[PDB]
Order: sequence, then structure tokens, then C-alpha cells
Amino acid sequence: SHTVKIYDTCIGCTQCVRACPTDVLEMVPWDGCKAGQIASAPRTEDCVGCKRCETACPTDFLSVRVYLGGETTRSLGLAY
Amino acid sequence: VSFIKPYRQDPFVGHLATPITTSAFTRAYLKVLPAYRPGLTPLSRGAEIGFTHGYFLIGPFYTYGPLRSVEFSLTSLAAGLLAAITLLLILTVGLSIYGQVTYDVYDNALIVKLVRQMVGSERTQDLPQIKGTSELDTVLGWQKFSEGFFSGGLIGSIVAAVGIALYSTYL
Amino acid sequence: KSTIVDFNPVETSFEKWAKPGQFSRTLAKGPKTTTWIWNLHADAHDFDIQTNSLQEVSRKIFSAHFGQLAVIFLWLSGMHFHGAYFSNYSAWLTNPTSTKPSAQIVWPIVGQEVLNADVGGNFQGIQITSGFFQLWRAEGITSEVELYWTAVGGLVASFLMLFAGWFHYHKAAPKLEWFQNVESMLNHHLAGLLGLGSLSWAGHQIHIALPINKLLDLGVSPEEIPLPYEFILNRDLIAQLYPSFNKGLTPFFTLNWGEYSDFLTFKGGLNPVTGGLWLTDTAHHHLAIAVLFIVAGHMYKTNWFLGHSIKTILEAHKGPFTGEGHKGLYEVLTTSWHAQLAINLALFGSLSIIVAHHMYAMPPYPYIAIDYPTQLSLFTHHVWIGGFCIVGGAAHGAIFFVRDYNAANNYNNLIDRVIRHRDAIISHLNWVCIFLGCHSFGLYVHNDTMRALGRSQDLFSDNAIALKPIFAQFIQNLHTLAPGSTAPNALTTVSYAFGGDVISVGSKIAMMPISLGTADFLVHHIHAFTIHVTVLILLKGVLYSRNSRLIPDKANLGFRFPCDGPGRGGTCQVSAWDHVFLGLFWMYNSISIVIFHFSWKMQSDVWGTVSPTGAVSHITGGNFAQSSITINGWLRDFLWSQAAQVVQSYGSSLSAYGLIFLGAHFIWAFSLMFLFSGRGYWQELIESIVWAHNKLKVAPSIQPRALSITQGRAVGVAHYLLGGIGTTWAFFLARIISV
Amino acid sequence: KLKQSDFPKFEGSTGGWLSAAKNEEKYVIIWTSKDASLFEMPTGGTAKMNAGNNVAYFARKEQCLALGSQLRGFKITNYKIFRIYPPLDITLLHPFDGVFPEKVNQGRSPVGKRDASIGGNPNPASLKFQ
Amino acid sequence: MSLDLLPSFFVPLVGLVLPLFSIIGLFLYIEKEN
Amino acid sequence: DIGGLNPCKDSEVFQKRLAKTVKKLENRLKKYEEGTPPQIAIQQQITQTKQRFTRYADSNLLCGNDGLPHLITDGRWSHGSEFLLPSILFLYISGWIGWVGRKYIRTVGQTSNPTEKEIIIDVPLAISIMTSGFLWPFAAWQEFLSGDLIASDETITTSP
Amino acid sequence: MKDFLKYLSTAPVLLTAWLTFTAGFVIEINRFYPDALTFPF
Ligand code: CLA
Ligand code: CLA
Ligand code: CLA
Ligand SMILES: CC1=C(C/C=C(\C)CCC[C@H](C)CCC[C@H](C)CCCC(C)C)C(=O)c2ccccc2C1=O
Ligand code: SF4
Ligand code: SF4
Ligand code: SF4
Repeated sequence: SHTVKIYDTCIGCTQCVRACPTDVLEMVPWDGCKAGQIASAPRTEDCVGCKRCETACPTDFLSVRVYLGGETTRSLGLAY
Repeated sequence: VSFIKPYRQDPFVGHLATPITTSAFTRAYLKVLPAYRPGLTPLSRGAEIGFTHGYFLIGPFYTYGPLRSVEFSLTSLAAGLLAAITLLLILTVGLSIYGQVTYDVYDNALIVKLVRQMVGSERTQDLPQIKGTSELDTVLGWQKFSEGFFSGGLIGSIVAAVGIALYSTYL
Repeated sequence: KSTIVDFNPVETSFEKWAKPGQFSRTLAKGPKTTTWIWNLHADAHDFDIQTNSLQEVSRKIFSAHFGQLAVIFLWLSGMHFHGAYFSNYSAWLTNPTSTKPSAQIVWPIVGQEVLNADVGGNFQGIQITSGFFQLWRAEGITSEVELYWTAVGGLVASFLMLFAGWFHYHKAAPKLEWFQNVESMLNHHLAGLLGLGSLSWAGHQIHIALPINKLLDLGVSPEEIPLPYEFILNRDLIAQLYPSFNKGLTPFFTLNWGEYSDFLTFKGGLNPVTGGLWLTDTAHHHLAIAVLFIVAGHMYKTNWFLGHSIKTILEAHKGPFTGEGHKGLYEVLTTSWHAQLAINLALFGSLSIIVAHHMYAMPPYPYIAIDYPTQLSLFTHHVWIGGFCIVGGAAHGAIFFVRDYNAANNYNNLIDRVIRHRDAIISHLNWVCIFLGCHSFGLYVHNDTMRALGRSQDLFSDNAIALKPIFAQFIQNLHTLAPGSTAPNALTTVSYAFGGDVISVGSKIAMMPISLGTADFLVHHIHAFTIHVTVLILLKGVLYSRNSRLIPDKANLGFRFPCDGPGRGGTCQVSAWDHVFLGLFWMYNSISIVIFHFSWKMQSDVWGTVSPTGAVSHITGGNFAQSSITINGWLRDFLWSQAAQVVQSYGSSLSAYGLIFLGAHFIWAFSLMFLFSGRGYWQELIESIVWAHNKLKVAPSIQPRALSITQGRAVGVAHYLLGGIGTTWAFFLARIISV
Repeated sequence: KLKQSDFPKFEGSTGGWLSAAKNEEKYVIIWTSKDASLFEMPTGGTAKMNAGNNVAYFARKEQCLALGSQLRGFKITNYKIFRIYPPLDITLLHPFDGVFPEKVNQGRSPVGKRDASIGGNPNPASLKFQ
Repeated sequence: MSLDLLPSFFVPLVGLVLPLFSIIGLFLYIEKEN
Repeated sequence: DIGGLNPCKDSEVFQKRLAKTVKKLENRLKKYEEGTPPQIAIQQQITQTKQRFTRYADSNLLCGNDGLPHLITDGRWSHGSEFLLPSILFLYISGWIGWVGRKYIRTVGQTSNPTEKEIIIDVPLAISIMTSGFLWPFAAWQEFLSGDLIASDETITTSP
Repeated sequence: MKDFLKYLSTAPVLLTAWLTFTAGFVIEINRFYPDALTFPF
């Protein structure tokens, strides 16, 4: 399964979570930004690696980073 | 009327009930074939399949081989027969290795029920799972299937060679 | 306040000319990177994203059609002007069989005057392969003054079409209901446009082209031929050549149409003097076509209680296997310009290819069959246009599926049912493509390896394992027996290609029976295989344009997008555009093979010279039958052999063909930089170049960005097509002009 | 006509699940609709909702989530996606805590959070032979 | 057995038998389990 | 002489080339009639060929064994009109172009909308700058001295 | 003629005019003094 990391540059704009096609990211409470929220990656087993999450990231060099790793039938997007 | 409907009333299968997949002709024709004919041991299925396959396999090798003859030649017939037999040997090798790497069962249609009843808390894929309930889906069943395919292929190739010689000589 | 048009919808102003990208909501803000410049031209004619109203899109399309027709009229006016002023048409008229048509002279600069060839008739210029001289002769044009007046009329018509486009966008723009009168539009295009054009052309042929060309074939010089208007004012100048005009129009109105058999014939074959179709046959053909199309125009109900409704016709064509049938197709084709473009472009390209075939098969112009460069150029050009138009039709079908397809409006109709089993279609088409390619090409490779191994009796040749195209030979036999048996009123077969005598004009073969052997079997199956693979790519693009097992929401990404990401193992080129890109490549392959087959087969087994005793000697000598069955044969006896004229053209009047040969090779190889590479590399190289510019304080404000992935693919395919087609263009033209 | 009365009125497509969603895992999405709206299947073509309980089975979580995202356009929000293993092993997936992942809910802990930006990542040479 | 019979003895042997046994072994090895 | 070459005025193969070209042109001229424009054009071609060959002969041009003028670009002023003088001319023209482009970029770079003035050129300012490039060698060695030609550390750099 | 002159000031029109003028004076230099292999001086 791929690896997804969140960095404290998160501004809690939720654009990553609402762009994930496989429900990998979610918004959790935080105290490091104005919005009081930070993205989390608790379901990386469903991560497919499409990187839509970091295409919607407005922070300078990203706050969500997807590191491709071992492959799985879920991560390979295999309907068969 | 509509002649295409979801297969077995399941609209989510990747299949359809067309006048070809589920027609009475298709049903009977596939049920008379050796692979699906009822009352056949795996050895018998293999033997019939091998006979038919060697019988029609000697044809192209003898007719279009490297040693053809517009007249009848014993050398051409021998070349075609040997090529067909070696191709059957290659196919039997493929069958043997496929069965070796595919199944780990010696008696099917039971192990599935045993693990659906007496629990299967093991390494799985041998107790649980098990795709298919046919006797062809076992280590023993596939071994006898390959043996029958190989023997029947030899016999059918020889029979077809004899028939070809008779047709070319007496006609 | 008319019910069909809106008056003064858009003000005629130059203000928006000074605001580039005003049409697009995204481009209107102004450029920030160089991507804006490329996006400006890529969205110029995408009127769907510029307005949200079908009416505005329709009006823009209508005015764009007017602009295109004005451009076409300007091009035709230029052609006629060049024929009038910079051509040897008058000299070619007096010696069609010994003077090469030329209509473009080259200025004497930088030594380029060598391009002015010895075309004959005391003229120097570039030999013309568009066949305008033969067309003008068939029109009865015997003077360059008539060409000048046709050019002036073309200029006037081009201005008229420009004014019409301006008028119908800015002064009186038609409403949506006017555009959606498909019944009225079909009635008019079938009766008025097609039928009345055929009728008017039949009238022109009968009254101008029939007498003038008959006098020309009789040997009368163009100077003593009467002016065309005199054939109308004087019923005695035409009644001598065709002694049936003496009865006037009375036989027509008295149903005694047999009297007009003098100039309305049904002969078939070719004119023995000119080698083209009998112009009496052509006039009769156009008359029959006019009547048929006028009749066909009275079919659809427009404004009276009479005719058909296309909605009622389509909705009644259901079936057990097709569910709702054609229900909803009328709404699809009356609310989506892209669907209409798909159908029209596909059928238009197919029509162009059919035209290309029927052109050389039955030469319709005087002294055009013996002008081999003209025949080769016309066939190749029309087949190329047909292939491009077919790929465009597939592209716009995919665009309709992505954009204008409504799932709710197409419940259980034909479109829905096709998408529901797209897998089966694509898988079986894949199997057919593999079968056809394996067979055709592997038979070619088997022939090649048997020849390389010294086993000549193991080939798929005529003197070996033979694959006779018996079905095509049966059809050829049926056509050569048609006159008197199935076409009892015919005097000769439609084309001598099906069989018959060798038709020669001035010792040059015009047409001759095209024998079909095992060599034609293999190349025909190659054609079928290439066509099937192109259809596979385009149909996979159209059917999987909305969704797939990979990307279930591919329609939300649009018609034109590079990918969905490196995930799923990699989702490159999943668009539908990336399928029109690959299909363009495969169309190039297929059309190149088709034109190669045509060129070699014609040069080897049709074209040539006929000895006075009747011995036929061809351009190459019949090497197609035995040497076109191996890839080495195609490489050596066709490519290497017939490329001799291109490579040895330096210093001669054909040197421009060698230069274009080299330049097209250069462009084709240039394409591979865009086709093989990716953006990350070019963007990161532009980074260092921008660093240098910033170091020298010369970095542009418009930030330079590497071409987008889709634009990189588009540039690659455009350069590939240009280079390959130009290489074949120069090769064909130099070879067929030299010999 | 159909196995269950709550299935959407779909005519079946050769784009549904395969042998994989019989021995590895299958996904089911359930929702309640006020109207028998016509919607597009993530696999094939157009299906008709039921004016009530609707249940659909798919081979991938992404297919169920694409269907759910389409449902939001119909003002349908109560859709829930489950994962079914080879036997009836049902696990609720998408509304994991009853609140959509885009809305912050108490009781969620950050997973995969690094207390630094990208520039704070360790050098790969120090993450070797070790 | 002359030295000129060695090509006809070895070339079929190597170029056909060795592929067969090598394919058998490699397929068996890469299709193993744990 | 230089590199084993010989002057083209004494190169027999050069005169053979001239004679062959003239003979081909005259043979082409034979197939036309009277004072017709084709004959006039071919005669002009012959005259231009003769003039070009004569000028190349009397041009301090060295010809090889193929009878074609070879360029001596080692730097000697004897053959200075072959490379050195055209080199100076191009350097002047290209420096002019680069200088006017850089001056326009730096001038409209201090306005409200620098990017707008790059697709829509300020033709008055463009004409003002372009005709001022004749002093580009002097302007360059008056801006380099003042440090206005080179940036120092406001230029951007990648991560490593 | 205020926006037309601004349209003529756009990059494509100006580049086309400048390149047409440039090719023009190059071609005319090569017409009046053709076959110039070296510097005239
Ligand atoms: C008998 C009547 C008639 C005729 C001859 C035509 C002819 C044509 N129509 Mg047309 N049309 C008609 C009725 C007619 N239409 C009606 C009733 C409708 C309403 C449903 C339309 C709606 C329509 C649309 C929406 C479009 C056309 C287009 C075209 C052109 C197709 C391009 C082509 O084949 O090039 C052949 C070209 C020629 C033969 C050149 C000569 C043609 C000239 C211009 C005569 C045109 C006849 C015109 C209708 C007379 C009106 C004059 C005006 C003062 C009232 C062609 C010129 C397409 C086009 O290109 O747009 C411009 C297009 O997009 N038509
Ligand atoms: C009747 C013909 C016709 C019409 C009306 C259209 C119309 C359209 N097409 Mg289309 N198309 C056609 C034929 C046609 N096409 C054909 C034959 C093909 C197959 C190649 C395609 C392939 C195609 C694709 C793949 C796409 C379109 C798109 C579009 C839309 C936007 C076009 C645009 O802005 O381009 C503006 C014009 C240009 C960018 C011009 C580019 C210059 C070309 C590529 C090079 C031409 C070189 C030329 C031959 C000279 C070379 C000589 C050399 C020596 C210099 C528009 C609705 C696009 C879209 O989004 O649709 C919604 C899109 O993605 N079309
Ligand atoms: C080193 C590699 C190698 C070698 C030595 C051979 C050898 C041979 N090939 Mg071959 N081939 C190879 C690679 C090789 N191939 C590859 C890579 C390809 C694909 C590109 C091909 C494709 C190919 C084709 C398409 C054909 C051959 C054929 C042949 C035979 C030559 C024709 C002849 O006179 O025999 C005549 C042959 C016989 C009289 C009978 C030979 C039958 C087998 C080979 C005998 C093996 C005996 C074996 C020990 C039996 C085991 C016991 C069994 C009874 C249980 C010969 C046996 C031809 C042939 O004979 O087809 C069968 C033929 O048509 N080859
Ligand atoms: C070179 C290259 C670039 C860089 C190319 C750029 C930036 C294009 C630059 C075009 C210049 C600026 C304008 C065109 C200049 C030509 C001389 C004009 C064309 C010639 C005319 C005769 C038409 C990409 O962006 C790219 C993207 C994706 C895949 C491959 C590639 C790729 O290979
Ligand atoms: S890849 Fe990016 S987008 Fe796709 S799931 Fe993993 S995180 Fe969400
Ligand atoms: S993407 Fe970066 S910014 Fe947008 S939400 Fe996820 S973390 Fe916060
Ligand atoms: S960039 Fe090229 S490779 Fe990476 S995803 Fe987009 S297309 Fe596939």
C-alpha cells in the first residue's frame, strides 16, 4: 500500500479530503492553523496513488504527500 | 419479447443471458462434450479429449508440413504423426505443470462442506476457498485427466494416420 | 421582429479584436504563462465552451461555414486566375497528349528558376497534378479569357460569402428553431442543392460542354470553335453535332424521350479519342441524378400536411434485440452539433475515398487517364482527405459522448445498449484485428523468410501456395458480362478495370483490365486489417469516453485530458482524445499502405505504353505480381527502385521534390522528439534557461512553460503526419512526373 | 425480474463484478431515495432508483464512492458503503463515524501526521543499510 | 561415431531439450508458494 | 598556398566548372525561340553565372582540387572578407537586436502591467528603443561599468 | 481608428509586418547584389 503523510503546513482547506476518490483522507481537529483542522490519512490501505489529493493542495510545496510503495489489488485499482 | 436478460436474475454479474450463452442448443451441445458430459471419470474425459485432439492435429502437420507430398508418402505420414505426437507431449507437459501449480486437493465437493461446517481456521486456500467442485479440480483428478489426454492423443493420432493412409491408398 | 431571425444581435466593433481570448471565461483575464497563448488557439473554435446557449453556438457555426466557403471560393478564384495568367492552357488544348499542364511560374530568385520545367508549349513552370486543365476542357473552356472571368466570379462569390457570414452573425442571426428544421433542411439540401445543381450542370453540359468537346475531339481548333453563348442563341450549331435539337423540347413534354438518345446516351467504357467518360453519358447521368434527388427532396414534412416526420420514422424502428430502438436519436441529432459532425465527417471521408476509387477506375475527364501524375495525385489526395475526415468523425462522436450525451434521454435506446455491451464489441474487434494482422502480415513475413531461406516453392505466391481472390474475380467477370445480359442497354462495361480491351490514347494506356492474383489478396487483407485496427482504436475511444473499469468517472475529466495519474499502474492516454491521436497514427499507416498499393499496382500492371502491334509494356514491367508478396520486395522493388527519381532530382527541374523529400524526413524525425519525450524534462530545462535569462535580466513577464501533455502529443502527431505525408508526396510526384 | 426488490431497476451490464467479488471481497452501497430517479451506473449505463430502499453491489470501493458522489447531485446523502468478504462479513466503510470525512467530527485522531513541513524530511543516505 | 556427427547430436539436444527443461524448472520455481 | 589550396584565378577545374555550366545553359537556351521571355531569362542566367565566376576568380579566393572557393577562417586578415568582416557585421547586428530587446524588457518591466506590454507592444517606446541600438557596444560597456548589467543574488536557485 | 491601431500593435501583426519587411529587404539586397559569397569590400 502507498504511504500518505500530512505536514504541519496544512491550512485545513479540506480540498484534499473532498478530492480523494477512495476515502483515504479525513479532516481531524487541530490547533496549528486558523481553521483548527488538519488532514489525516487513516485509510491508506485504500490509497490508489492517483495523487488527486495533492493536486488540490494550495500550500506552497504541498501539505499532503503520497509516496508510492508496495502494490495491492486495492492500490492497483483492479476490479478483477 | 426480449431475448437478452440479466444472467440468473443478477444484474451485477459481468455476463448476460443471450440466445447463445443460455440457449437450449448451447446447453445440450456443451453437456454432450467430454469436458462437461455427465457420468465421465476425469480419465475418460482426458482420453476422449486427447483422442479428438490428436485426430484433428495430425491433419495440418501431415498436409502442410516440411515433407509434404501431393501423392501419398509413408515418410510424410510418419513426419506428421511424429509432429502430432510431440505436440501432444508438449500439451501434456503443460497440463501436468498447470495441475501441479493450481490445485492442492485429492477429493473435492467435500472439503468445501467440511470447512463450511467444521470451521477452517487454518492457512486457507486448501481447506477454505477452493474454486470449483468438479472432480477435474483436484490434484488426483487433473493428473488422471492429463494421463488420459496423453494416451488418447497417441491413440487418436495413430488412428487418424491409419485412416489417412487408407483414404489415400484405396480411394 | 421576424420569427426565424434576430435583428442586430452583435455589434460590429473592433474592440474585441484588441482583447485576445475574450471568448473564453478563463483566457479573458489575460496571459500569465505561455500556456495561455496555446490555449487561445486550441479553444478558438470550441464554441460549446464559449457560450451556454445552443442558439449562439449554432449562429457561430453558421457564420464560420460562410467564412469557410468564402475561403474556398477565394482558393478556386486563385486557381482560375493562375490558369488564365500563369499557365499554358491554350497550348495544352492544342496538344493534350504531348504538353504537360503547368499553371504556376516561379520567380527568378536565389537560383530557384530551375523549378520552371520544360512543360512544353513554349512555356516554363511547375507541372500541375491537380487536373484543372482536364476539368476546364471538360467544362468546354477553350480560352484563358473564360478562366479570367471565372476567377472574377470566384472573387465576387468569396466576397458575397464573407458578407453573408457577417450579415448572419451581426445583422440577422437565425434562431434555434430555424436551425432545428432538419426536415426542411434535408428537403432543401436534397432537392435544391443536390438535385438542382445536377440539373443545372446537366444543362450546362448539354448546351456548352457537349458541343464544344465534340468539336474539340473532331479536331476543330479552339479558335474557330464558336463562343459558348452561340450554341444557345443558334439551334443550328448544336443540331449539326447532335441532330436531335431540331425537335426542340417537344419530345421532352410529349414523353418521347427516345428522341434525345443523340446526346443522352448510355454507353459505358471510355471515349476512344480522349480516354475519358463519354460526356453524353455524363450529361445523362447528371440529369438522372437531378431527377432522383429532386424526388428524394419531397420526403420530410416541413410546413404542410405532407411528408415524413423523422421522429416518427425513428421511433417506429424498434426490435426484440434492440429494446427501444431509435427512440431519442432525433433529439440527439437535433440538439448536438458534435453528433451531426461525427456522422457527416465519417460519411464525407468515406465518400471522398469512394470518389478517389471511381476517379481512376472510370476517368471522367478528357486526357486525364493518360496524365499519370494527375491520376496518382488525385487518388492519393482524396484518400488522404477521406482518412482524415473519418478520424475527425470518430473524434466528434467521442466529443458528443463526453459532452452532449444525456443518459436520461437515452434510456434503453441504441446508444445505451451499445455502451452496455461495449466490452463484447471491443474484445471481438480486438480478436478480429489480431487474426487479420497475424494472417496478412505473417503471410508476408512467411514469404520473406521462405525467400531468404531459398525455398521458393513454400511461398504464398502464384507459382506456389496460391490464394486466389475468387470472390473478386467472380465480380469482375459479372461486370464485364453486364452489357447485354444484365445491363442490356449498355454498350460497354462501366470500367475496363473489370475486363475488356486495352484503351490507349496516343500510345499511352488509359485503362486496362486490372488482374487480381495472390498479390492482391494479401494487400487487400492488409487493407482490411489496418482499417479494422483504426476502427478498433476509434471505437474504443468513443465507447470508453464516459467511463471504464479503470476510471468510472472519465466523463467528468472531459474529452481532452492527458491522464488521471500514475496510479492504477499508470493511466496515460485514457482520454478519448488520446484515441483520436493513436487513431490518426493508424489512419496514416492504413492510407500509406493503400496509396503504396495503388501506385505500385497501377505502375506495374495498368499504366505504360502500347506498341503499334498491340504489345503492352508497363512502367515497371509487371514486378508487382511476384515481388509485392514480401516485405523485402516492397523495400527494394518499390521503395528503393522508385525512389531513384527523387534522389537524382538535384540540378533538375524536380529538385524541389528532393528538397521537400529531405525536409519531410526532417519533420517526421522532429515529431519523435515530442512523441517520445515528456514535459518534466522540458520544463526543468526551461528552468535553467529561465535562470540564464534572469541572470541577464531578460526573463519575459509571460512565464515560459513547456507545452502541455496533450499539446505535446498534438504537436508530435501533427509533425509525424506532415513529415510522412510530405515524404510520400514528394516521392510520388517526382517518380510519376519523371516517368 | 430481479433477485431482490430493493435493487435498482437495472437491466444488467457486462461491466459488473467478476469472479474476484466472489472469493476476495465485494462492496455494497445502500441508500434511500424519495423518487425513482434515473441515474447512471458506475459500471455500465442507466438504472432507475426505487422510491425507497436501494441496494447496489460493486467490485470496488471506488465504484461505490463514485455512485455515492453521483447520488449527492440528487440531494441524496444517507448513502452508506459496506465491504463484504467472501462470506457475509459486513464492514461499514464510508460513513465510518456517521459523519462524512469532509466534516470534522470529534473522536478522530490524526493518522500519518508529521510535525514539520516537507523540507524537514531526513536525507535518504541516512536511511540506508539500516 | 565421427566428429562430424556431433553437430547433429548436440544442436537439437541443446536448442530444443534445454529450453524445455529450463522452462519447466523456471516455471515451477516462479510459480512456487510459501 | 594556405593549406595546399590555389587561387581560383589559376584553377583549371574552376574554369571547367564555369564552361560546363555555361554549356548546359546554352543547350537549354537552344530549345526556345527568338527573343521570347524564356530565352531572355536563360541569357540572364548565363550572364549572372559568368559574372559570379569572374567575381569569385578576382576575389582572393582559394580553390581546392574540386574547383570550389574554400574559406580561410584561421583569422588572417589577408582572407579577412570571408569570415572576419561578416563576423563583425553579424556581431554588430545581433548585439543591436539583443540590446534593444533587453532594453524594452527592462523598460516595460517597471510599469503597472509588464505582461500586457509584451503581447501588445508599445510601438512608440519600441521604436524609441530600437533606433537607439546603434550604440549597443558603447551602452553595454557603460552599463557593465555601473553594475547595472548583471544581477547578483536576487536570482532564484533550485533546492540543491 | 483607436482600437484598430491597437490591434495592429499586437504581437502577431507586428511580427508578421516586421518579418515581411525583413525578408523584403534581404531579398532585394540579394536581387540587386546577387551571389555575394564574401564581404563586398
Ligand atoms: C434550395 C435551397 C437551399 C440551397 C441551395 C442551400 C445550399 C447550402 N446550404 Mg442551406 N438551408 C436551406 C436551403 C438551401 N441551402 C434552408 C431552407 C435552411 C433552413 C433549414 C438551410 C440551412 C442551412 C444551414 C444551417 C447551413 C446550410 C449550408 C448550406 C451550404 C452547404 C455547403 C455546400 O454544399 O457548399 C455548396 C456551395 C455552393 C454550391 C455555393 C453556392 C451556394 C449559394 C450561396 C446559394 C445559396 C442559396 C441560398 C439559400 C439562397 C438565399 C439567398 C438570400 C438572399 C435569401 C449550401 C450553400 C451550410 C453552410 O455552408 O452554411 C453557409 C450550413 O451550415 N444551410
Ligand atoms: C468539418 C471538419 C471539422 C470541424 C468543423 C472541426 C471542429 C472542431 N474540432 Mg475537429 N477534427 C477534424 C475536423 C473538424 N473539426 C478532423 C478531420 C480531425 C482528425 C484530425 C479532428 C480532430 C479533432 C480533435 C482531436 C479535437 C478537435 C476539436 C475540435 C473543436 C475545436 C477546434 C479548435 O479550436 O481548433 C482550432 C484550430 C487549430 C488549433 C488549428 C491547428 C493547426 C493544425 C493542427 C495544423 C494544420 C497544418 C496545415 C495542414 C498546414 C501545414 C503545412 C506546413 C508546411 C506548415 C471544434 C468543434 C477539439 C475539441 O476540443 O473539440 C471539442 C479536439 O480536441 N478535432
Ligand atoms: C536451436 C534452435 C532450433 C532448432 C535446432 C530447430 C530445429 C528444427 N526446426 Mg525449428 N524453430 C526454432 C528453433 C529451432 N528449431 C524457433 C526458435 C522457431 C520459431 C522462430 C522455430 C520454428 C520452426 C518452424 C515453423 C518449423 C521448424 C522446423 C524445424 C525442423 C527442421 C525441418 C526439418 O527438416 O525437420 C523435419 C522434422 C521432422 C522430420 C520431425 C521433427 C519433430 C521433432 C522436432 C523431433 C523431436 C524428437 C523428440 C526427441 C521426441 C521426444 C520423444 C517423444 C516421442 C515423446 C527441426 C527439427 C520445421 C519442422 O519440422 O516442423 C516440425 C517447421 O515447420 N522450426
Ligand atoms: C521540445 C518539447 C517541448 C518544448 C517546446 C516548446 C516550448 C515549443 C516552443 C515553440 C516556439 C517558442 C514557437 C515556435 C517557433 C517555430 C520556429 C515556429 C514554427 C515554424 C513555422 C514554419 C510553423 C515541450 O513542451 C514538450 C511537451 C511534451 C512532450 C514533448 C515536448 C518537447 O519535445
Ligand atoms: S492517492 Fe491521493 S487521492 Fe488517491 S487516495 Fe491516496 S490520497 Fe486520496
Ligand atoms: S491539501 Fe494541504 S491544504 Fe488542502 S487540506 Fe490537505 S493539507 Fe490542508
Ligand atoms: S504524466 Fe504522463 S505518465 Fe504521469 S500520469 Fe500524466 S500521463 Fe501518465
